[PDB]
Amino acid sequence: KCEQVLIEKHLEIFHTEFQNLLDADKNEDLGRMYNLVSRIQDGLGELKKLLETHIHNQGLAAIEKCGEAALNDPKMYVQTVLDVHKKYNALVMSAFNNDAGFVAALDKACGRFINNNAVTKMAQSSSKSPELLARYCDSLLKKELEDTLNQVMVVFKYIEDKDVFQKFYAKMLAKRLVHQNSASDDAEASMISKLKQACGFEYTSKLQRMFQDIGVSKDLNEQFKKHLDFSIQVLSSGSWPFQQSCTFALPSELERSYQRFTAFYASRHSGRKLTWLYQLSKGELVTNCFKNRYTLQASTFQMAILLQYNTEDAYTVQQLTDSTQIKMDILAQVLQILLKSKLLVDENANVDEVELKPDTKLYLGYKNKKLRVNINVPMKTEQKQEQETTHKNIEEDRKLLIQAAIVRIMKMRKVLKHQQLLGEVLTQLSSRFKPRVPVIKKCIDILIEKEYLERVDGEKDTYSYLA
Amino acid sequence: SIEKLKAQIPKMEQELKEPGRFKDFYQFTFNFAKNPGQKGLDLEMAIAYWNLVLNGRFKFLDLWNKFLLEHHKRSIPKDTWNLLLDFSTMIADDMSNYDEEGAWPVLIDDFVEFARPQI
Amino acid sequence: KKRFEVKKWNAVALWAWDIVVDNCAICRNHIMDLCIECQANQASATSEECTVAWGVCNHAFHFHCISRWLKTRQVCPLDNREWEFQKY
Ligand SMILES: [Zn+2]
Ligand SMILES: [Zn+2]
Ligand SMILES: [Zn+2]
Repeated sequence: KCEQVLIEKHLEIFHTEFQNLLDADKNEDLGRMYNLVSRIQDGLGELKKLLETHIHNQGLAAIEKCGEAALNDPKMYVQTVLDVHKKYNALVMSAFNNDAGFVAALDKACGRFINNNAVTKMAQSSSKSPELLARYCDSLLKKELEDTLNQVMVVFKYIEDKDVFQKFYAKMLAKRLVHQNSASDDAEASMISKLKQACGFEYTSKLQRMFQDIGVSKDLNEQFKKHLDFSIQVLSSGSWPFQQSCTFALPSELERSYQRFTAFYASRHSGRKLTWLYQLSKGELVTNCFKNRYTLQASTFQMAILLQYNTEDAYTVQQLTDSTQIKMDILAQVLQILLKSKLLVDENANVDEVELKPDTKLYLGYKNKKLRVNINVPMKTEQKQEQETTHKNIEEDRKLLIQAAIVRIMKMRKVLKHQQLLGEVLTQLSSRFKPRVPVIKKCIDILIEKEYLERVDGEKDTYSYLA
Repeated sequence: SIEKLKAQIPKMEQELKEPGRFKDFYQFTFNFAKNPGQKGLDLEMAIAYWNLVLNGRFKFLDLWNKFLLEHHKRSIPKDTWNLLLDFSTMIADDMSNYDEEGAWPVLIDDFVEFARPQI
Repeated sequence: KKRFEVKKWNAVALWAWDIVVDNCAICRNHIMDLCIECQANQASATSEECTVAWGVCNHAFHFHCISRWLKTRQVCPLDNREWEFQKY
């Protein structure tokens, strides 16, 4: 009776207070509220829904506060998500005694406001969050820290599009393995174990193949140096996401090594050759004709362009094209990179804004505080095009996986309806992503065209499998 | 006889228009009008046969014909042709019974979506 | 007019079987070109998906060709063992 008189008759007022207690952090008041309301039968649903709505609104406001900056700054987005998530997790653990309903509501709200936000609307796609998470992971891994990794892992399970994150992480791991700039192998091993716990065995086996290729390359390099400064890495084309390079002319000074190693491979392996990549190849060169001795770290294209100035004086862009054989866009980007650093320069402010046409040059001053200098920088517009290509590959792979899943489903069941194939396809791929019906439908017509499925004459809504 | 050939046209024109046999004729038209070297019928040829065969029977033949000209600049597959007649048979003036998640090709549903606002 | 010398060089190369990289084993057409059945029919939605398919044995084949081969036989033609898709 008393609980009815004291608590039940004023519950509405309690609700009016609840939102207020959510505006100003008062853990003790919330705990007292939960303890008193817990006596009332099925009286916690309104509190649960109010808490979920408040969490969603606060998360949306926090994401919108840092708009226009989190698009190219993943770290800010991850930190904004993580602080809110940890604050509400601590609040649920303390005030609400880790109730199942409260944690379920928190998970629902987090899944709601993580996939969709102002950043998602600006990017016009829901795949931006996994890309930002992968970028943050790569930045953390590339050159006390396991807590952040665990936080990222516990946040990642709320992502409904895991294929994009997996592909981006694999690509970044391949890039970090090709160039030897890693903070520690122990962190990589811990990340591999965490992904093994989270993801499947095949995804980690791909990375294990990558590590095995790296080890084989190291062993081949040590065998080469025993047989004989030149360092090369040999990787399988079918287990790495790199693409073939464009046409390029090998510099004469670098020819000597090229003939020596290749024949060695022909001595060790018969029936295979090597397709050299130049965009991912870098080196160091030394110049002694300046005021002070200098050493510069450059790429293959930059080194070739520089070695074209040895023995000549001013060149014009038509020449640098017909001798080195570099495409107009790549050559223009490399020339712009070289310019923005004062090494090849009629004195123009808009080096950033310049239009380059075939007309022009080494500038012999070039002082700098540091003895050794890194002029290798990422291209201006390579990242955006790479992201678009990765996204397109993701969509094509999604279509291929749906086309293969339908085929493998239509072999256990000779005949199947149209409302039982779609549910099976959705539930089979639900671990990775949720395909849309028109995407699943567009694959069915392709399979029927390729003589994989047949519509029975008597019923247009029931497919069958033919050999 | 020559008189038999002359009199053939009225009777089998009358008989072919009945359902069932007309289904077989419509199915046979795809293979008859298609070159053996290509599985897909050309756009212009398909439009010509749509005009010739479905004259008057299709309620929205004039509207359907103007489609797939500035948008679908590709050949027509065999499955769309087979289901076009069923779609025409089942369709109504209001076009409110159509379903976007059914067993219809991606062309029929997009045509329905395009033609929905204008009515 | 300047003097430049290189101290070290780092290069990355990819290895593949030369017997099949130039042209597919199933069809003698170029690997970068369209397949045999994708050339006769060139106005369909199946002609915009003919790409390269790779396996564990680093064997490159056309996706349609390997898919058709894996409809009655489950072995890679050149090495005679189970074929598993690796990348597209
Ligand atoms: Zn093909
Ligand atoms: Zn082929
Ligand atoms: Zn093989």
